[PDB]
Amino acid sequence: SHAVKIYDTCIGCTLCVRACPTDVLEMVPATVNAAKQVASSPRVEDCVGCKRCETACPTDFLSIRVYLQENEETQYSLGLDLADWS
Amino acid sequence: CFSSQTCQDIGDYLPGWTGPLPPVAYDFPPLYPAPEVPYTGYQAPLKLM
Amino acid sequence: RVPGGKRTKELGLVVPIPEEDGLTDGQIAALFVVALVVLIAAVDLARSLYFGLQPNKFKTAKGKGSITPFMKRLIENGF
Amino acid sequence: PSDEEILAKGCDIRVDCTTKEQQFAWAKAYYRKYNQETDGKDPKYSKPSTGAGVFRKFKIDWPNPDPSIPDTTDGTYPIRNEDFLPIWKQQQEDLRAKMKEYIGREFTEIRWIGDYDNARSPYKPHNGYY
Amino acid sequence: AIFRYVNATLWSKAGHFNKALSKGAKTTTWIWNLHASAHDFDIQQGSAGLIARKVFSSGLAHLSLVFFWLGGMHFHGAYLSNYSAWLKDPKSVAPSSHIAYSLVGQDILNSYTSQYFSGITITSGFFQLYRSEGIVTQSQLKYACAASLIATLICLSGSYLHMQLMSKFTSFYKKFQSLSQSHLIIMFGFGSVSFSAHQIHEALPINSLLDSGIWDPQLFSAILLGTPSAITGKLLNPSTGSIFLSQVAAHHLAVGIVFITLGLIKWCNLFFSRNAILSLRLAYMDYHAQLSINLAVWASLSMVAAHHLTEIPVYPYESTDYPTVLCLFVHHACLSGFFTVASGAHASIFVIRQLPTSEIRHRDPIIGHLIWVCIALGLHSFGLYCHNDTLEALGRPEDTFCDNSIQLKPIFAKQFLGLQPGIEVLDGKIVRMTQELGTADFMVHHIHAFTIHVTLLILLKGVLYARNSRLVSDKLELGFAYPCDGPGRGGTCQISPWDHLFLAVFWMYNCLSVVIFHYFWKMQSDVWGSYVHHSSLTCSHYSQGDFSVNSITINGWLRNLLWSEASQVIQSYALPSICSYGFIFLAAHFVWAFSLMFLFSGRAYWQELIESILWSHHKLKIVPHIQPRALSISQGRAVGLTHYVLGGIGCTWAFIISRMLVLTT
Ligand code: CLA
Ligand code: CLA
Ligand SMILES: CC1=C(C#C/C(C)=C/C=C/C(C)=C/C=C/C=C(C)/C=C/C=C(C)/C=C/[C@@]23O[C@]2(C)C[C@@H](O)CC3(C)C)C(C)(C)C[C@H](O)C1
Ligand SMILES: CC1=C(/C=C/C(C)=C/C=C/C(C)=C/C=C/C=C(C)/C=C/C=C(C)/C=C/C2=C(C)CCCC2(C)C)C(C)(C)CCC1
Ligand SMILES: CC1=C(C/C=C(\C)CCC[C@H](C)CCC[C@H](C)CCCC(C)C)C(=O)c2ccccc2C1=O
Repeated sequence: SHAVKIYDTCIGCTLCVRACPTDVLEMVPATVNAAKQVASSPRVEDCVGCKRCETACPTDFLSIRVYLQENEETQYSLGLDLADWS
Repeated sequence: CFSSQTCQDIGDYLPGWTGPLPPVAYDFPPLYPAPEVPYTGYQAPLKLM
Repeated sequence: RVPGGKRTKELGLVVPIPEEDGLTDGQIAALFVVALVVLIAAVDLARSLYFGLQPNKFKTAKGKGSITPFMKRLIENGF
Repeated sequence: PSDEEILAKGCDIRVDCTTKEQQFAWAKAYYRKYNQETDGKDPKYSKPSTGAGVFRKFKIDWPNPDPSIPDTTDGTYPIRNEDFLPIWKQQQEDLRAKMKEYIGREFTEIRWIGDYDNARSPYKPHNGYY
Repeated sequence: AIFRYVNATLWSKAGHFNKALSKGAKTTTWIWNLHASAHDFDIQQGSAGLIARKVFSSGLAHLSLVFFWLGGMHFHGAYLSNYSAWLKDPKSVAPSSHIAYSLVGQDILNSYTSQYFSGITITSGFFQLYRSEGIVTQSQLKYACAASLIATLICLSGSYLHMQLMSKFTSFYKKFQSLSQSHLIIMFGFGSVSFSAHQIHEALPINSLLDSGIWDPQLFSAILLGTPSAITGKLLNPSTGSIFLSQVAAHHLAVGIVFITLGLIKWCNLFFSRNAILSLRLAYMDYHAQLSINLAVWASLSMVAAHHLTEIPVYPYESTDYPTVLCLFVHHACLSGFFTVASGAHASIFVIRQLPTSEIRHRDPIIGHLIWVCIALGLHSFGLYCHNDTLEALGRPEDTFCDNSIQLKPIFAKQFLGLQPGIEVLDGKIVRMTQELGTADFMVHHIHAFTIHVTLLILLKGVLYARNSRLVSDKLELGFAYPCDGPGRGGTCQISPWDHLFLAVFWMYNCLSVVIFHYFWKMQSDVWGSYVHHSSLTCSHYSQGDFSVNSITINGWLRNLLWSEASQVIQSYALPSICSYGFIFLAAHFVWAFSLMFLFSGRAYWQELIESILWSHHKLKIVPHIQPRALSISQGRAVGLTHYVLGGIGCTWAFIISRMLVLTT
């Protein structure tokens, strides 16, 4: 699976969460920024690696980073449809 | 009439045909008489012949 | 030969062929014996490379390990 | 001398054949003896099949053959509709004579850049309308 | 109707049409997007009425452009051409309405065409077209040019007017029944009848006089006079080597009558199976659906034109004008391919913007079987060539697929003309000759089928998987032209219908290049050439009939067609006639190679290089406020594709035209 990390530069605009195609991310309460919320990545097992969160991130450099891990590819991260590894 | 049979003539293709026009035994006469003696700027009607 | 080279045809270059093969069956057999020894050693080496180092050996293997005095001197000298 | 004795003596730079001319003479003798100009491939594979007038030899289209392709295998193509050419020449000559008589004067070559008055124009001719 | 709203104020805004370009010129990507979306009237600011306005007015403006081009052609023929010399003696003088300057030694390009004329030999067949039309005077050509210019002005005025005449209530463009009926009865039926009238009344007497040899002004200013009872096409004009123009006029009269009859039966509702097409009628009332259908129709008609303009001779002396016939075939084949890939593109756009038809719901079997047929066709067809190569190299011709060896006879390729035995000749040239099909024709035709099927596979996959797929389920949300969906799910590169076209264009170009090479080599080897003397002639062909013996191997194609026949273009530098063709050969090679830059590289390298370069500009205080950017991914693909196709087409163009020009002169 890929690694989706969030950094404190986050401003809690929720655009990453809204752009998530498989609902990997969710906003959580925080005090670091004025919006009082920061995106989290609890369901990183479903991350496919499309980097749409990264596309939608406003900050100067991304407060959300998706690191691709081709060696640890799973069926959920590969979006397998015709074949099942479960 | 296309591949096994080599039809050389229009008569072969369509029975009873021998030329560009259909084989009608009617000679189409002129609907109106023509001037025996012409005049400058006449442009007599063309003939399909 | 049916040469296809312009220079070969022009200069009459030839590929001379011997009347008898250079090596005999016994010589080829000896070379193949050496090659077989190489192959056995190479299979052993490939197995060793595949399995890598075994740090568990100190638990069961015979002996108490040994470092050559020159290796000890190198270690003391350092890098 | 001759290739047989040249090859019998043989060439060896180390001992006697220190002469490049002798070396290449022996090489030429060996070449003539052991090399062939061509592999000897059958000439048939080089001959054309289509467009050379020898198509019928191969029997490629035997079932319901195409009439337009000549049956002769000599490699020559007859001219299609030969009989019409004399007829066409006669028709065109007859039409030429007919139009010559109809006009009443010799045909005059048209000018690409020239200007001609219309035969029915009401004004006096400037350039002959023909 | 209100023309007070057309002002030049918007001319300097440069991006008003697209709302996404409101933040003008923050980067060079803005310039590129402006150009890319200039003519995408659907996504532009306004309404559906405005979209229709723009579509119709742009069609009229392009009509005016084409009329201007035709008028320029007529003017060049009239004033900058040797049409007079060609008309009096077509064989001796090559057509040339093209003259070059003497700027830098550039006068070398002009070549001997006549005693008093030097220029560039044209290959469009315009001289033959004029001769068929009966145009034999500079005055006639000048008035044709004047008519074309007047039509250009009229079309320009019509576009400008219709930009405001049509309002939001305008609906005449949605009256498909009226549109089709009018086009079928008037534009096609009445048009064909009127052109038959024109032929009968103007071209037939002039052409008959020209065939006879009469050049008298009074004569230039009795149908079926010379045509025998022989079937049309079975007997060519002995003095011109083309179908009788009276037969052509009768054809046009019959075609116009048939079109009028079809329109009238449709008007009377005689056609009954409306329900079988009602689904398409409801679904495909869209701009892009109609554009795709029309593009495919015109592509197929262009291919049929390419085949017929050569196989069936109708223009005077075009049969013996070998460069003309070759160039016409190649040009129309290329247009066929381009318009077919265009039809695929706009089918994909229609699927994206509108609801698709129900054949998309079993798309997996369709594309799966197409994939299988493509694989099997390619394997067999190309592996026969590879087998021939390998076996011939090994020295076993008896094991290869050829007429002498194992032979693959095209049993289904059967005659239908029923022509008489022999060939038709005209002044030392073979105007018409039957093409004899064998193993080489079988193999090349199956190669053609393979390439066509692979191009169709790419286009159909793009069309059917445009809305969604197993990989990505929101491709509809992504749109039509996007680079990817991300590196995820393994990587979603080129999943868009735009990229499917970007690949189908490569495959169409490959198919058309093979088709061009097949036509060129087959015609040179087995059809074209001269003859040496009931009489029997031995026909000396330009390529010496080597297609049937050498085309069976890829090495034969490489040697006897590319290398052997590139002697003219490769050795064209000293020759005044074709030095330009040699230089264009070289430059097209350069451009094709230069395209690989964009086809292989990626955006990020160039963006980083641009930033490193911009460091120095900033250091020296050269600050471009339209910040430089690397070309987008889709733009890089488009640029690479354009340069690739242009370079390949230019190489083929120069090679074939140089060969033909040298051989015929
Ligand atoms: C200044 C350059 C120039 C100009 C202005 C023209 C103008 C014209 N040529 Mg062309 N021509 C040129 C150079 C030029 N030519 C050269 C260098 C040659 C080689 C000798 C020719 C050979 C030639 C022939 C043989 C003919 C013409 C014709 C024409 C007319 C066609 C209308 C037209 O272009 O539509 C616009 C068309 C296009 C934009 C075509 C685009 C796609 C082409 C076909 C792709 C082919 C490859 C391409 C040429 C090179 C790619 C590589 C390159 C980037 C390095 C027009 C008068 C025809 C005619 O009827 O003339 C009266 C004609 O028969 N020309
Ligand atoms: C794989 C697909 C394919 C394609 C795209 C083409 C394309 C072409 N073939 Mg055909 N051809 C095919 C297969 C194909 N062929 C096969 C398998 C054979 C048998 C070896 C032939 C034998 C053949 C000959 C002898 C000739 C052509 C020719 C042609 C041309 C069309 C005109 C014609 O006569 O077609 C005829 C098409 C056929 C005879 C094939 C029929 C369609 C398929 C095979 C039906 C199979 C369906 C079946 C019910 C179920 C199969 C189930 C599966 C699990 C096994 C064109 C280049 C002609 C040509 O122009 O040659 C120069 C020609 O002379 N083909
Ligand atoms: C077992 C046993 C006992 C015993 C015993 C006894 C007496 C055993 C005797 C064994 C004996 C007498 C064994 C000979 C072998 C000969 C060989 C392998 C020769 C190979 C030769 C080779 C491989 C040569 C090959 C070639 O080079 C050649 C020649 C030519 C070259 O062109 C190349 C080649 C490669 C082709 C004890 C001591 C009595 C009691 C104990 O308790 C148990
Ligand atoms: C350019 C070009 C081309 C070509 C084109 C063409 C050539 C087309 C056609 C065109 C045409 C050729 C058209 C036609 C038209 C015609 C018409 C449209 C007509 C109409 C008619 C009418 C309208 C009638 C009227 C009338 C009269 C006469 C009077 C009274 C009666 C009536 C009303 C009936 C192509 C495609 C290749 C593309 C490229 C280039
Ligand atoms: C080279 C390259 C670039 C860099 C190329 C750029 C930025 C193009 C430069 C544009 C110039 C400024 C346009 C002006 C036109 C030329 C300078 C004209 C030259 C004409 C000669 C005859 C002199 C990309 O950005 C790129 C992006 C994605 C895939 C591949 C590539 C790619 O291959």
